[PDB]
Amino acid sequence: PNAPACMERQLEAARYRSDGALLLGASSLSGRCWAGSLWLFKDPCAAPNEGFCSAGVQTEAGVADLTWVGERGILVASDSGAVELWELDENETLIVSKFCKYEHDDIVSTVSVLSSGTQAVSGSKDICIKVWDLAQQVVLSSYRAHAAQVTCVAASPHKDSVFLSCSEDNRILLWDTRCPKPASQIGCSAPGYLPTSLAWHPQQSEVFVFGDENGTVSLVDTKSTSCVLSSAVHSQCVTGLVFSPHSVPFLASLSEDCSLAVLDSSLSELFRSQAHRDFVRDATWSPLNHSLLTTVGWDHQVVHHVVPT
Amino acid sequence: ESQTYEVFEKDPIKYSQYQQAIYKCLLDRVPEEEKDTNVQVLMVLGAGRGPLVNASLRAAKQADRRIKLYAVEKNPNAVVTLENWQFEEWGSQVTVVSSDMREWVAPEKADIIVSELLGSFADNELSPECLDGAQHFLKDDGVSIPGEYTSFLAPISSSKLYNEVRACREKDRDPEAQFEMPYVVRLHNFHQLSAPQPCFTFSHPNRDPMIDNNRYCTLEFPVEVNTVLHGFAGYFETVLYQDITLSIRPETHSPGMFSWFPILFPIKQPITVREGQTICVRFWRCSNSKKVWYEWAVTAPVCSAIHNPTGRSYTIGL
Amino acid sequence: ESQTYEVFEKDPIKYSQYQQAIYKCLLDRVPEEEKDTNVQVLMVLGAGRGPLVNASLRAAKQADRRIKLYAVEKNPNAVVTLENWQFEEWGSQVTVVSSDMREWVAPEKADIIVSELLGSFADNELSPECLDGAQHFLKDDGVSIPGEYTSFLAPISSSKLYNEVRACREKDRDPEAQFEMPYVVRLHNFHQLSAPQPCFTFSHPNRDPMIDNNRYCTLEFPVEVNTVLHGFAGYFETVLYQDITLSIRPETHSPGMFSWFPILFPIKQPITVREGQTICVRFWRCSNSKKVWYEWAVTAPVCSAIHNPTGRSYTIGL
Amino acid sequence: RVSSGRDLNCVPEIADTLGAVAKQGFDFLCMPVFHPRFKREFIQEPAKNRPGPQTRSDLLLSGRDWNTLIVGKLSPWIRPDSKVEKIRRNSEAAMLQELNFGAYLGLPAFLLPLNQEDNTNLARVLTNHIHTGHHSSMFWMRVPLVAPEDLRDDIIENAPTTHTEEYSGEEKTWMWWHNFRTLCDYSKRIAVALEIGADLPSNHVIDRWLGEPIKAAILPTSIFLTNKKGFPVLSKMHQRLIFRLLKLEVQFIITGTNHHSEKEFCSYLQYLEYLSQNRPPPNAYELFAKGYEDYLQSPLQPLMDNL
Ligand SMILES: Nc1ncnc2c1ncn2[C@@H]1O[C@H](C[C@@H](N)CC[C@H](N)C(=O)O)[C@@H](O)[C@H]1O
Ligand SMILES: Nc1ncnc2c1ncn2[C@@H]1O[C@H](C[C@@H](N)CC[C@H](N)C(=O)O)[C@@H](O)[C@H]1O
Repeated sequence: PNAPACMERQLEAARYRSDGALLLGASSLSGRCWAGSLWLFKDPCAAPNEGFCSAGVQTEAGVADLTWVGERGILVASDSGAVELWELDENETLIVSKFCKYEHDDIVSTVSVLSSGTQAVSGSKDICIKVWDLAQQVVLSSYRAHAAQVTCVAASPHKDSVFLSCSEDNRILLWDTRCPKPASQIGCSAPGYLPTSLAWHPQQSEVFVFGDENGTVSLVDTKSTSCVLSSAVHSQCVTGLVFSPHSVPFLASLSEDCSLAVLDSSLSELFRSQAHRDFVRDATWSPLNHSLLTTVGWDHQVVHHVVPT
Repeated sequence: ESQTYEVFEKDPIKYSQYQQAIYKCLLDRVPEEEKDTNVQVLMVLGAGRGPLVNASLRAAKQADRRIKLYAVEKNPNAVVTLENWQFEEWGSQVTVVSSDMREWVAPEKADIIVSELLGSFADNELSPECLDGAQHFLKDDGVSIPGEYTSFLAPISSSKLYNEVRACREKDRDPEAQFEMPYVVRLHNFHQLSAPQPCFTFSHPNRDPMIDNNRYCTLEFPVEVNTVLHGFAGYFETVLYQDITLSIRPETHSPGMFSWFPILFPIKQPITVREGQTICVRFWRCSNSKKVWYEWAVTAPVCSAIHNPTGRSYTIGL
Repeated sequence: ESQTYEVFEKDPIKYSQYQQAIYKCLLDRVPEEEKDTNVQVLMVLGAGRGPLVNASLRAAKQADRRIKLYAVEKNPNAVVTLENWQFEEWGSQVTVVSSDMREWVAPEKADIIVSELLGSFADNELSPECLDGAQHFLKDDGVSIPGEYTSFLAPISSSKLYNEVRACREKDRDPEAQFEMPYVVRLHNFHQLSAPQPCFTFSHPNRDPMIDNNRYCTLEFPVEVNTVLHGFAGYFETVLYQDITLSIRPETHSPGMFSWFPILFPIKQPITVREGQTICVRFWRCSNSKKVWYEWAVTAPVCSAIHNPTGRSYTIGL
Repeated sequence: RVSSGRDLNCVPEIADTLGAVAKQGFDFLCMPVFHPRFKREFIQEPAKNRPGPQTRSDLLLSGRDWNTLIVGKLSPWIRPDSKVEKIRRNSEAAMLQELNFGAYLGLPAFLLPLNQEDNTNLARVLTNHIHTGHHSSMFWMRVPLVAPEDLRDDIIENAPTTHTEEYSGEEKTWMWWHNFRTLCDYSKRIAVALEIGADLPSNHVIDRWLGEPIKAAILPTSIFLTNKKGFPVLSKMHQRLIFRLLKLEVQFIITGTNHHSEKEFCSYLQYLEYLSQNRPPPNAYELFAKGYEDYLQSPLQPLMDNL
């Protein structure tokens, strides 16, 4: 279907756009060739079958992370050190390269689109955080705030100059591009276990959740009583954290322990799935049916979960 | 290492012999009427980088028979070579197993077990122990390729090699340890004092209740010249299948086969031998829970000390 | 040897503690109503010359409960002592088993497993490995006596002991091997530089899927005096059952118990320590297919070399 | 002459990557032997039973190319000194798996990073690997001149960079190297791959590396300035250090992406080769003593012995 004959075993990302079409990211993390691919599935039940996709393209290196840019844009964090922008054509049958800018000195590990949707933030193993102008195809700001690999970058839902970043230097940084010294270290009470994932609350402007290398999920309020509230959700590191599209949002947590967990507002477990035979890499809630949740793993499984709301 | 496997693969004579032995065995197990109706379970035990897997495939195609291959390999590094070959070329026909053949829980029983676990003194890479462990997953009527191997010894005179061995004295170890261990060596400046005689023999499968791989052998070497005994040269011979053999024994040496150089068992003190006298040597294959080793001694014309008692200088890890 | 068992048996405190622990466990498994209606399967694993068998019998008689004893012993020499005791005194109540507890195929499952496989540094006689093998034939609700053990370490200053260790240099081995191995020693002329802290802990039964007896522990010893570090003194503590314990840790030392002297982990080079400084030491319990060993290093105030890497100087045979 | 190598953490196809690198003028390639993102599980089900080959086949290159053109790299997720026990255990198993694969390939050198103060368990795992068989391959310890915590931008308002001169603190990376080699009991197979930063440390910090076994110098593309013509160049201070490193005859490693995009990547190496060509010549003594550098001899006794 004008796309690559085979999609790579290690599925890295799953993201639903407004209409319900599924965007997939994959890398070959073994064998002769270590490359990647991007796929669109208007029928998400057909995923990961290559002959039943709406669109498909081969990237030169692996896909560490990706994000939708509006309704036709695909922003990619590459192993090459490049931040890539891809665009679905008029018919939405071809994924075409807009830009591929090699700005990072190591693997681009994390990418997030800012509130405006005209600017993006990238994090890398090169220890830098970059602010990008998507229209001008340039780096606006380069920040070396961390002292180790940058694990996660999460742009604020509504504040365009605000974003969160976490690193292997045990720092969780709150950013505000408006300040002369834009970063502020959010003290996780003492040293502790490294932060691995971040998710801004969709309603409470100064609230966010963060996952660690030990499997604990913690709930933070930027302006609260110093210490937070936590739950030991996983046996291994919390890879990702995704909030549901509901008025009262539920939080999906995915781990290297090969399980999925769905929690409530007070971090208590409602759903648990051991469907995956390898690492759970991404999670995306259906925009059409809010009780549905799709997960992708390194086991090459696209699993659709029926969450009990 | 990858380079060690690459140099084993440079010997075509070896695999052409293995292919021929597998081909011949396939025709004896499946008659022309059952040609493409019966599928033979073939297990390559210690598959390496896969040349024996390819030899088994070339043999099944030339015999026009059906085979289901298993490639057992303990070395995880070699498993990477195997799993890449499997995916790219072999397909579902070949099942790559990353396991010690002794520890492996087989899904099916085997018709033929193919292996190349032989050293310069045949059994010194512990082919007997390895194949004994794997014996359980072979069908009653099952064939082992190789079916048999025999080590051979001959007394040698060589003042150069005696000097070379002596020069292996190392700090932090018995000052005579170097004489109590074999050396793989392309013997050049030497003299064979008598004809090679068989030492230890192993047969596969081992159809006996109390299986014992321990051995004690006495060899009497008639010497027709005046000379000095400096050690014993070791060789081997193997029967892959029927008349298909491989040999490093000089008189019967497989032409163009450079996969094995001879072995040398030194003696701590040179022994004078007169014409008409017999050299008498005793060799023992020993073992415990964790190790296997050789012990040896010269009893005629004069005695030597028992070399490598309890494997104090040289052992083969199980 | 027979004399080694005879000196273990000279310590009454040890067996009176074991008897008491068995007695207490018997009352918790069998209530007064089921008194002489239910028979408890008790297995003495590493029964020796039988003092633990007699302790288990004294305990069953004092508790007024019914027991069926198994006496497992690998040492064939000790088996002769056992089989003679069995025939002359014990009778059919005691079943003498000449086997390694890890290899033994049990006819019944056990309610209680009693053992004394502890060294001066608790786990150094490989009690964990041995009991892990034997774990399968213990009933789900089954009790292991001892249930727990913990090793302890403390930094020591002793120029006499440093000189004693140094004097253990031997020919035919690494000239510093003597510093890379523990010594059982009744420490006399020494100075403890800080309080003992727990090092490695083991619990029986081991209710976890991926059982790992390997360990890595970091210990920080605050030093309130100026001094020289020459090694580390090792002790242990064990919980036989509930509050019934045995200890060689000096502060909690079981009164009148002389079955274990302390252990000494030397360091190749003496380390100067100033008042107010912390001594930081790292200990590792390592293992492979055939051996178990300790590795250790001092990282504060200055670094030492990693002592006994790969068990090159000292190993415990599996 | 100057021996040079290219450092990458992205090799989609090994054959063309090597080829492209050779075409740039480089003598060798520093690359991962396993995918840097391909985290592996050794204990827990179901992830421990992950199939397929664990990495690319050794058959992709000739034995000579593995032995002469490839320097191996430890995966960035391998953390033997993690405070998490599960991470520590998988990292021990992964470190051994990677170091053993490099041995299988017959790689001439293998890179390991000293990026923190505590590398005790990394040291233990490496000493056990050194004492397991032969003693050929080199181990290049990647240690920076200036710690990453000491070169971060002063952009965190509630955690400012220390403006107090800490003489001993500026020398923290040497003690990270020193502690590690002391622990590994001065193994001849353990050397320094010294990473040069944007801002050079104080002379005392540089002088500490005098006498240390430096076998490689890592030059990031980000430390280069741009001249009038738009080509990558170095500060006079940086040039001074390169000249000192050329006296030690180290191998130079170029890491990072192209930051001078209008030019070819080989321009970074062309500059390095120019500094190598424009270095002071050897005097009569330096010409005579050539080949005798750190070569130990017995002092001569013309009274007791006849020369
Ligand atoms: N018990 C064992 N389990 C599995 N493989 C074994 C065992 N013992 C030895 N091997 C393997 O057997 C192979 C022996 C090789 N010398 C021969 C490899 C291959 N047949 C060739 O001719 O290249 C090695 O790859 C060993 O790792
Ligand atoms: N795996 C094993 N299988 C059987 N017995 C063992 C095993 N390991 C150690 N033993 C025996 O356990 C005993 C340990 C003794 N130090 C104690 C003997 C006895 N409990 C006493 O206090 O005298 C020895 O007799 C060992 O032979």
